[PDB]
Amino acid sequence: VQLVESGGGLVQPGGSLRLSCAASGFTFSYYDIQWVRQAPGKGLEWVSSISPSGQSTYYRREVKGRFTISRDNSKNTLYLQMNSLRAEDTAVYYCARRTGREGGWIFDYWGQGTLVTVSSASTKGPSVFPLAPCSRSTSESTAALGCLVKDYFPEPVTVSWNSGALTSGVHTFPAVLKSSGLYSLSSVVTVPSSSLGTQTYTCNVDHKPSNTKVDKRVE
Amino acid sequence: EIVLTQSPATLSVSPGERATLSCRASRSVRRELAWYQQKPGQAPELLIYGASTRETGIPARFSGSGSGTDFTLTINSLEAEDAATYYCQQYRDPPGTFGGGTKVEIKRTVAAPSVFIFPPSDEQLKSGTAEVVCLLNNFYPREAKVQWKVDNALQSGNSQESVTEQDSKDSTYSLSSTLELSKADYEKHKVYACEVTHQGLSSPVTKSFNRGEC
Repeated sequence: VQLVESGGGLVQPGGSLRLSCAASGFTFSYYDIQWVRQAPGKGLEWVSSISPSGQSTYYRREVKGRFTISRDNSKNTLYLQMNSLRAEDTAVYYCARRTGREGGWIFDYWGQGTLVTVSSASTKGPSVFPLAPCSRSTSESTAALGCLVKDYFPEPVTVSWNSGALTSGVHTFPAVLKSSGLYSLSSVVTVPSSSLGTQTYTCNVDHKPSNTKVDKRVE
Repeated sequence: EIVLTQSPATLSVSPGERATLSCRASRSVRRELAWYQQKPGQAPELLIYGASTRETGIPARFSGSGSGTDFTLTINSLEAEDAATYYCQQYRDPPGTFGGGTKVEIKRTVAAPSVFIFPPSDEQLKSGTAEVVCLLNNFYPREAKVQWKVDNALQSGNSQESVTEQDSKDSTYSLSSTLELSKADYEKHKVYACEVTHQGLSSPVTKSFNRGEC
């Protein structure tokens, strides 16, 4: 089953944003489909629901009058128009399928979610700088390299190494929101010290809200 | 309105051992209760429904039990890849409410960190800023002490830390400590050191560089 969410991004308070969820792999028209959200570092809360034909819809008390769920059973797509957005609406929004037995509201499949950031801060692309040691070591067998992804907004950014050909030993740290209202993070990788002069190490940074794409050669 | 309570909200269980998770409902939900697994960066995945019934695809080590108000999710023979937050959900009253979650940590053997220090790149100094980064890689337990020194002067209040989620294969954590300072202050000192204290180390490890050697 596939449920791919999109439309998430930065929106100013009082603003509107429309989310989409695209289904494939199953007969979409027969199942109730849900929006379930997860505030940063918090649990799960059901948000809205929609019957197979679109007749019956249900909303969480704090979103009624602001949010409207809709569906297109020919495109196999679900939507969430969100108006009068507030800071507390900021969350990853998951579209999830409710079982099609008996009934029972069981979310049997979830998409990977789309992040909605309700803030008045302006969009900013990051600066990407290499992280390399001061000098050659001569004694250790493993070396560390990285990239600093500095002063950006909003989340998220994705980092990969060598276009995804290097995943082993990669650690992309959770970003930190500094007192300046901007995010920073590091992505590091450990590789054999013997490969430093033969293999190239490039961090690929993508910041979709600001349409920023940076490939940074490290060392 | 049915509230679900998952207490304790954290468990630390060794590989191969048994983790027992609790979920209590404010009112009886009979056996209309589901269990979900949520690994970091991912969406929840259905493990159990009907309080005791395993979803197709789910390993036999994941079991559910209980009725009415009291439920348990048992994870036998704990694996590294079971590192996740587990949520209970009742569906007695449509569309249901979720519990606050219990994070299961895999209590693997002690692993000392590998420490690396990174001076600011020349391209960062050319941008007008400086910061120095200390990487603590692949360690367990999560607790660690990082102390910065600038020309042997102990620093305080000027560093930010970030910690990864527990690794799904090796069950370790990684930590970055970033010493925050102006480009001007960075150019006014010579030696930058980060000293690491961890239960896997008998004596603290210091990694340092001299600005002029970079």
